Amino acid sequence: MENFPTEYFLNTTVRLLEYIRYRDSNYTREERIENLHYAYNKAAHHFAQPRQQQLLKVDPKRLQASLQTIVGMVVYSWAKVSKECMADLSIHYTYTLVLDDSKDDPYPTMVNYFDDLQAGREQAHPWWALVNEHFPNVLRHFGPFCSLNLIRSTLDFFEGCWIEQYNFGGFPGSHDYPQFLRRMNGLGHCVGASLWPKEQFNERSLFLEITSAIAQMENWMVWVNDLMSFYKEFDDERDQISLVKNYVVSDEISLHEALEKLTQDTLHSSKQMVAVFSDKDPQVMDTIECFMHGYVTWHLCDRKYRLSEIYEKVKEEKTEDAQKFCKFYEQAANVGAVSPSEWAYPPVAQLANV
Ligand SMILES: [Mg+2]
Repeated sequence: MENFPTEYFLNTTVRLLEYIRYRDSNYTREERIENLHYAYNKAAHHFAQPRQQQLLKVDPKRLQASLQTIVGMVVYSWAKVSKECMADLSIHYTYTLVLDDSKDDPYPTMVNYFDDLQAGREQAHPWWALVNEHFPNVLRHFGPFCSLNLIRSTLDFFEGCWIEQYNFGGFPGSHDYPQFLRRMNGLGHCVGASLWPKEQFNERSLFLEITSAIAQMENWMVWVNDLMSFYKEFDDERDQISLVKNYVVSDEISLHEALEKLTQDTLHSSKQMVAVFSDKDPQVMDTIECFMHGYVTWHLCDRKYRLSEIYEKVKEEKTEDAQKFCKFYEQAANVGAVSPSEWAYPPVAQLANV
């Protein structure tokens, strides 16, 4: 397919939004902006500190771009958590996003990882040094079980990045590779457990639902992301590996077949998500429904995924899908589309220079 599956894409997206029950929220734009700025402001000051500035080797521009995409992701999806929680999660997920930027071999700095860890010595790898120092600010919002999940997933993520450094799409015939890697760097368990602050949820009382939420949320979150990202990544000769591209290489199937597989998982995942949590604790179903919706809004509104382009193409096309799509889009935009100038300021560099 030298061309983007525009039709096919539009279809599944609508089906997906329908399945999850994509609709309006009592989360106003004035509320969204309130939070966006709160989160961004705390994070910005954090990354602007000299220590963070030294140890984190990231280009100023990308750091700004990353922080902004992450604050957005967090505020729009963790709708029911506190302002401080959105902020702290924003800092954590910004660190993770930034690590996918390093080309640097982890190996030499990981040689004494466990011995330093057990001894309480600052880690050799600067990233760990920063993240582990910051971690308590995130972990304070959760109980021990949810905390353990955040810790593991982040550790899993670190290995994932390491593996990704080899741009390996898996050996042909290695069917278990693709999902193995995707889970490794999807932060699924991190996301899943960070949805339940101990301030508004009892980890022990809701242990079974939380666990189930983590288990199911992990795959939904990553597959929805892989799907929504399929468009930007299509003509990106720079991005060589991805769940879909890897299915292709490892499963030895066509890109169509691979994209096919993703869609079946995504939709089935959606259907089962609702099936399971509808009749459960209302507060749980609420956090979950909001995350799914917010997560979708975010993808549709953040420039990174460039979905606006797909809009301004089928904008006046008159097929069923086409319209149901554009309708959903505009819905998002209403509370989603927000000029950065309304919340993301001043730039991190400016704060860093002061
Ligand atoms: Mg990729």
